[PDB]
Amino acid sequence: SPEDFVYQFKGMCYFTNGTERVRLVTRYIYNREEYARFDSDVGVYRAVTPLGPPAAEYWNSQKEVLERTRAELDTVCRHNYQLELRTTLQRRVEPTVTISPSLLVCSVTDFYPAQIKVRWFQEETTGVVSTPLIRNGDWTFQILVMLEMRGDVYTCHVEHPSLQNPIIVEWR
Amino acid sequence: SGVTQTPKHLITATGQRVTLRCSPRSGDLSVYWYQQSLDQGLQFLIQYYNGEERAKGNILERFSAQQFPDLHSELNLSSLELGDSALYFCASSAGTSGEYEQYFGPGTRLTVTEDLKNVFPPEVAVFEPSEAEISHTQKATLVCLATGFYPDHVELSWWVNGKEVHSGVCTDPQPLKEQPALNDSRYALSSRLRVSATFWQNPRNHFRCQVQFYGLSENDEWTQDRAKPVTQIVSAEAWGRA
Amino acid sequence: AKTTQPNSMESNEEEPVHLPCNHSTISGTDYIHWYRQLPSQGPEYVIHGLTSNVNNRMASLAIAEDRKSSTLILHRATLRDAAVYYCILRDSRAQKLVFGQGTRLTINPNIQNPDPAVYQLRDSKSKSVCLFTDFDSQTNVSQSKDSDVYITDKCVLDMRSMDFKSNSAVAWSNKSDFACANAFNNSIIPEDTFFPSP
Amino acid sequence: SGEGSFQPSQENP
Amino acid sequence: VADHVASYGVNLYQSYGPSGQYSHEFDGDEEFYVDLERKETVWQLPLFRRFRRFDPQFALTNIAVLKHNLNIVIKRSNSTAATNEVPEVTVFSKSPVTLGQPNTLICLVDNIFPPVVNITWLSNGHSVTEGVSETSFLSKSDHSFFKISYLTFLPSADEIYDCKVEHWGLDEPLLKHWEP
Ligand SMILES: *[C@@H]1O[C@H](CO[C@@H]2O[C@@H](C)[C@@H](O)[C@@H](O)[C@@H]2O)[C@@H](O[C@@H]2O[C@H](CO)[C@@H](O[C@H]3O[C@H](CO)[C@@H](O[C@H]4O[C@H](CO)[C@@H](O)[C@H](O)[C@@H]4O)[C@H](O)[C@@H]3O)[C@H](O)[C@H]2NC(C)=O)[C@H](O[C@@H]2O[C@@H](C)[C@@H](O)[C@@H](O)[C@@H]2O)[C@H]1NC(C)=O
Ligand SMILES: *[C@@H]1O[C@H](CO)[C@@H](O)[C@H](O)[C@H]1NC(C)=O
Repeated sequence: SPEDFVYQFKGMCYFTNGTERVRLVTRYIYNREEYARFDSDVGVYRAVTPLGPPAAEYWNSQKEVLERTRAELDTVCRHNYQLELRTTLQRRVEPTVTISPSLLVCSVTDFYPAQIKVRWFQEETTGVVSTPLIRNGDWTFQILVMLEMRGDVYTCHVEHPSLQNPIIVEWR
Repeated sequence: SGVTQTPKHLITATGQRVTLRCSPRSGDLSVYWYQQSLDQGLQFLIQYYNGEERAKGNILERFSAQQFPDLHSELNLSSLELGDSALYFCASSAGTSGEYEQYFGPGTRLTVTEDLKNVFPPEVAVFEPSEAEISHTQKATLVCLATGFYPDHVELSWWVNGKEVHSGVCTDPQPLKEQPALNDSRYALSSRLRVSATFWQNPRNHFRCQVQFYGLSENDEWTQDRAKPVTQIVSAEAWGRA
Repeated sequence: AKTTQPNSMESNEEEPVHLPCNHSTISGTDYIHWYRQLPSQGPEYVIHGLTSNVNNRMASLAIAEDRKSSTLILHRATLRDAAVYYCILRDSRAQKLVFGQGTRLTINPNIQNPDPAVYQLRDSKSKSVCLFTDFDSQTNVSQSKDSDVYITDKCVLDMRSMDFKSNSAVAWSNKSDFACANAFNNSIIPEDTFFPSP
Repeated sequence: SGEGSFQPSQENP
Repeated sequence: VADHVASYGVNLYQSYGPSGQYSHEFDGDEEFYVDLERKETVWQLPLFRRFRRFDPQFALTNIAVLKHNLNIVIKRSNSTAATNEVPEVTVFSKSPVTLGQPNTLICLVDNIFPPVVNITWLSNGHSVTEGVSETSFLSKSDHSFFKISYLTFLPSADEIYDCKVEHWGLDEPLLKHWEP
């Protein structure tokens, strides 16, 4: 096996309740261990491994470095959220819903955002096996729900923010 | 500031190649080059960080730079044109991160000429204080005059009793043109030294105006009958008068 | 130009100066940098900021609420603070400094007891020099219209040991028609200017 | 309106 | 714990090559990456390409700092090499598979460390290159990576597919099969 030395720097933003709560966490990682970090709630660089003190102490002693990182809540986090509000947060992709026998599985594919509610109803039934929410990686999600199960018609109800009214798909 | 630059002055002919050296502050990883011309002002040329190029300005193909392992930098200006006559400033910062301020060197003053036969050392003269000034103010102003020099690469200093002085001294911000209409015109520069009348009236006091001229070097060619206008000190002195 | 500043600013020594700057096209990632350049010196960093009031050992920086303008505050500018002040927009992640025209700040010395006069000085060895001195900051020295007559701009010296400052301009010529009485004729010199009899 | 990004702090050399 | 999590961004630099990666993530998905050799920003959505802009110089400046930082910490940690992890491979379809209708096969390659992997597709044992796309090394909370490879195809009873994954953590190249 070849020798490898990996370095990672992750500048992460955490948003809660629109623009009300904003928090940033910068992570400096050697191989897989995060030796030093900066949490906006703490306000100063903190060593999180005995490999971190020479880095954390040096960055905190430099006022220009400390102030730039503190300001990164505005120059990065708050700045980019406004760019997300006009793009990503307005992305609404209607799901494709098709019922196929396998047991009748309700295939809910290619939707964004993650917020989805799928229920089988005839009245609503209890005793359904639903797979976890699958990330396709192409900015779309998929979820499959199976039920135990003459003349009666089975309806799959799907709720998503992209639709004003739910998509009703029957199986006679 | 901490940043050093060599040479301080340069006098070159059109078409020649020249190399400018710079040493950043001890610990500084990022190095920068700027050009200060009369026509374009302060212009960014290039940035180096840990030996590699990070940012480029409106730098010509004739211009090229490098950051060496000891983090020192060199700026090479080839096929020199009269328009290349400018101040070349070096700068350095702790790193490339945008919060880091830049520390600038003293700069290299480059004058590009069509012929190095245009280079002339100055003539220095000391004008003794006015008896009417001494009578009216009880102060004595000595005036120094450096004339007929090209390029305007001069450092004027006053020396009293073998000691360089700064108090009561004031020199023109820049040399003026003796022939403003003419290209490669020789320059003139003046300076004042003001002392008390009693100090000037002591005949044991010695006053010397020193003009350091930056001209041709041992690497510059010379084929003319007149003395080679080399980097030299031209002085004028005067004694206290009772 | 990304920033707009007044071309020139005049102020008295040991007095505060408020240097204004407009930058309406600023972005949320841009910093406001202030640099300066003293005569015959390399540029020097003053201060930088993002929002509101920023302070350091050298100056204060007041950035407007909309961030479209800012002010550099030099709390007590001295004769040594006479320089060109550049207001520069730079991205918080960039290093390249884009210098505009800037503001040329002139600091006026305090001439406690003005005594304007034009004196004649004789050479130590063997031209002749005329010295215009002890005039106040109100007096401005004009350039010569005569090609063979050379007149310098005003310059201020400080005799530290006597707590005394004075202004001075020098005029010289090779012409026989040149005399100290007519040397500064193109200049608006004071009425009370003393002209000694040679 | 250009994207904002975090800057890694330089290790002491 | 938040409503939205973003990485602006994931900065990666390793000694093997040497090689690096710059990307921005939002709610677990890749917005864009910067092609370090082309010095170009590549957005992962048409909406992003039309509305959003990122200067690649900032990505390249960041990798230059990471290179400096890595060489300092290598000397500090007495030259501690990366531990090779065993990756987890999951193969599935994007939409319900129907004979004749075009579909896409997703190959989730989770727990990648070091971020050096060869993800290829094999149709009936023979290699395929046409209609193959891949994501960048997407970050995880445990500072490991995951990559997702795609294969656009036409489902039939004649074609069988395999996702071939080569990694240092594996002794033999791993192969996850799929059948319509
Ligand atoms: C979610 O955020 C909103 C903020 O508004 C928006 O939220 C979403 C929808 C996005 O659009 C964002 O971009 C927006 O920001 C919260 O609502 C806000 O709640 C605060 C509660 O503090 C309230 O603040 C004022 O309350 C007091 C005056 O009315 C005042 O309290 C005291 O303050 C000092 C001490 O610091 C004291 O000395 C004084 O004497 C004073 O009594 C306080 O300082 C604030 O002025 C906001 O008015 C309110 N704004 C709006 C538009 O609603 C929301 O909070 C929740 O909802 C409100 C209505 C309250 O019920 C509150 O108690 C709830 O927490 C956030 N929700 C959650 C779940 O966090
Ligand atoms: C990828 O394939 C090449 C083929 O030459 C090989 O050299 C390299 O080591 C492979 N990478 C891994 C991680 O197996």
